[PDB]
Amino acid sequence: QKTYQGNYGFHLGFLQSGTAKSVMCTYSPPLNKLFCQLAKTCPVQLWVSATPPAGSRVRAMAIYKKSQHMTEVVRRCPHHERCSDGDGLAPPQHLIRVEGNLYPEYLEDRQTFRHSVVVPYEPPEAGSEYTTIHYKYMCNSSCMGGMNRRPILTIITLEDSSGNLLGRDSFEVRVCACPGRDRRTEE
Ligand SMILES: [Zn+2]
Repeated sequence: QKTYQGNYGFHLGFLQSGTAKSVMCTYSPPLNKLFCQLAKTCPVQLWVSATPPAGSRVRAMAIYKKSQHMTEVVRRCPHHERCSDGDGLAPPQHLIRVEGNLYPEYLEDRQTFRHSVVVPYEPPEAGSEYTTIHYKYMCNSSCMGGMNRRPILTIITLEDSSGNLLGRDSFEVRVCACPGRDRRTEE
């Protein structure tokens, strides 16, 4: 999917990680793909060249990468939906959760029924040029009844207070047992 830096030069950044066998989450620049273990926090950096207007929001939504599956709402498999691992904020069917943020909004589009999680957009801390949001994936890419080995992307959208698009970026994601090994193979 096309990126849209927009008027605020919005784009994503990822901490440099290796491919050690025990790594828990690692990003591949050449594949623009995140490899992470089930439910493991993934810090994602939000970079801007200019400060978005007050009240802006940041939405994270998952979609299937392949054209033939793109219309299907990405959700957790029946097993995980029922495993009772909710934090009391995220609906049990949501694949993507946010952690370390007091204001997450778990939404479901009235028309597409697609799930997404929004947090307020906040400027970078003191002595920092980016803002970090921590995401976690509650299902494995291999989950039958769920993603069922189908690769997905995590569309991150900067929107204004009215929900208008300000910027957009994305990255592919693979939730697996050994991110380090899988990253190496796919590369
Ligand atoms: Zn699952």
